[PDB]
Amino acid sequence: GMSRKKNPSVIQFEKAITEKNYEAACTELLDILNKIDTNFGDIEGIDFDYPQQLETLMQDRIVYFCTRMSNAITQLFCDPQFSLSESGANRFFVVQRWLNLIFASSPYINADHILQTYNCNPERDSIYDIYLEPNKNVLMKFAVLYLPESNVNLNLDTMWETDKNICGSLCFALQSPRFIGTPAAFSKRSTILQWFPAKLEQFHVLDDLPSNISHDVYMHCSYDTAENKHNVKKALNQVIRSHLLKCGWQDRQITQIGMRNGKPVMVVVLEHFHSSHSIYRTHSTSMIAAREQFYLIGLGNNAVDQAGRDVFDEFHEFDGSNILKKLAFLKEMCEKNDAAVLYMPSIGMDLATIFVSNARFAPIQVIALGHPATTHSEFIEYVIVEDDYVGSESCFSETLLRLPKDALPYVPSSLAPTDVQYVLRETPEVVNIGIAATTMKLNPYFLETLKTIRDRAKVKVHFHFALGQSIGITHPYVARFIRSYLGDDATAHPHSPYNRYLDILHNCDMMLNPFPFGNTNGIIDMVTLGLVGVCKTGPEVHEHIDEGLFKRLGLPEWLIADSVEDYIERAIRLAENHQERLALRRHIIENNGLKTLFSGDPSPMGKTLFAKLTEWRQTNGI
Ligand SMILES: O=c1ccn([C@@H]2O[C@H](COP(=O)(O)OP(=O)(O)O[C@H]3O[C@H](CO)[C@@H](O)[C@H](O)[C@H]3F)[C@@H](O)[C@H]2O)c(=O)[nH]1
Repeated sequence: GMSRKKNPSVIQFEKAITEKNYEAACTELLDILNKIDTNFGDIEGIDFDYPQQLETLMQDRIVYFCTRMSNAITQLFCDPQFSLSESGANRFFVVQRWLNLIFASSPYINADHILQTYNCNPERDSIYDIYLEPNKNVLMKFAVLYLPESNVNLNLDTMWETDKNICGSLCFALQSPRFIGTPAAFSKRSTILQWFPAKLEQFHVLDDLPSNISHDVYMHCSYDTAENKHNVKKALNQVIRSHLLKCGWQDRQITQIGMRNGKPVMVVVLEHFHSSHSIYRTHSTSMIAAREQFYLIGLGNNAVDQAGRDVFDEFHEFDGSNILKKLAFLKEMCEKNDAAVLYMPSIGMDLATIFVSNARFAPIQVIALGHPATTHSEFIEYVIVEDDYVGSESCFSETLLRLPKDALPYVPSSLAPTDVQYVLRETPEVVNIGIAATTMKLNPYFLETLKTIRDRAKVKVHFHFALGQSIGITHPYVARFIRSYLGDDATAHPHSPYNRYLDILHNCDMMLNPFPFGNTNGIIDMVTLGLVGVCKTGPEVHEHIDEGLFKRLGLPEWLIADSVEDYIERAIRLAENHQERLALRRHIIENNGLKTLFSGDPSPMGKTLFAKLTEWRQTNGI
């Protein structure tokens, strides 16, 4: 084959380690992990030999890969000759989420075997305690392999006093994975969310942290269960803001209000906007309905297809990866239009958007809930959101512009099936239960809750998990996590193409929604197949969307659960009462609630926002 760049090689990596060329070794290692990061856990285009038996057995080949990569890393890190640079460590923290999987999808589970070689204290109380010689080289080796699935004891105060920078870097790393679900991982992260924000405020800059997974940090805290999970977002905002000013940022000066073709100018900063992404399917209709009230400049990237740019009076490309340049291009774009309104429909998916959220480009800066969590940023005034999707407003630092239920009509996907065949099984022997859930939405409570349902159900149940983001080397880890709760009563399906995903669900007799962070598109998917399921509701928007959307689709209120314990009774009831279940499905199939989502009056967004530029003009003047 001919190709753009040389593939990373397990063999090169192995050579390096034999030759005790540590520099090459770290390099090959870093290049492997990066490539895996780029492919979301897929290992195609990593070079390694392997027994022919594994040619057609992908899951087995993956495990084989992870085991073999584990062993090489072991041979390397237990070398006491091996000196890790700070830069070196910093780069590893960025890809620690992938290091975790090298071990966790291997039979070895974690790298605690490597940690044990660093202990220097033969007279210690518990094996779970590693005592280190007081030099920095070995501390960084230790931190780097302090993986989510570690059983080794670490105390944050102790560590934080030893080296703020490392301790912070590791806390970043442990919030970074898209699957933080196992008791060991979820508990490491729970603790960090309570302990770290205080310590994070104290940073002036991102210079000494793994800057490149910052956005993962920001997004992922919404998947804990703590009332106050979002606190780390405040602390991070401050650091980013601080880091922005040290770069020589001047907040844009609010003077005039440029008009175009009558209407004032709205700048829309986009993260992941293709007509295929759900950010379009939800928040594109409301954006066009605001061109009658405003003039829309949309700033996205190359990736955005034609149909995506056509939702703007005009669309500009962001010029590359450099954040400061991205902000320069946005400042001049807002000065040149004395722009009135900055709208970001998603904030979190791109780091540069979080930097934007901590500066002044417009007198009315608004977000929506492409990622449904507050920002804890002072430079963000309002949040667009459908009214039936709201729990407590106290969950948000901003002010909630609560729109009617129809204000945000969804454009369906043009992969959506039209000939769908329906499967209402009467008196099935095993009630097959589907769970549409990306990996971020799995945790010990949810899996404990499913274990309980299975134990208590008076009927046989099998869980099929359709696991968005469980790709490549992620999956064996995840599948095991599920087996650890449900043994032979669950199947864990990898990330699949859409039609295949639907085939998995179409095979179920009902579905269950994860909590705390619930589903949206998964419920469209649910009714699309003519199914009913259960969900939880809660104060946070990502808890409550489910409640709302159920109601909007004309499913009854008993399928909605305030407590974990409610969830169980309802789940069981719906698995037990076959005749009830089918009656509810027959309801939904005939009363096609779905088509009502593509219905609605999309104007309210632009109106409510003009109404605020009105109120803003009159309190300040122009
Ligand atoms: O094996 C699989 C599993 C799922 N899918 C499909 O992936 C889609 C992603 O939405 P899904 O409900 O899975 O995740 P969700 O949290 O809603 O993601 C959106 O909301 C997220 C909130 O931040 C946002 O990050 C994200 O971009 C949004 F999509 C959904 O249509 C599934 O039908 C698939 O094709 N194959």
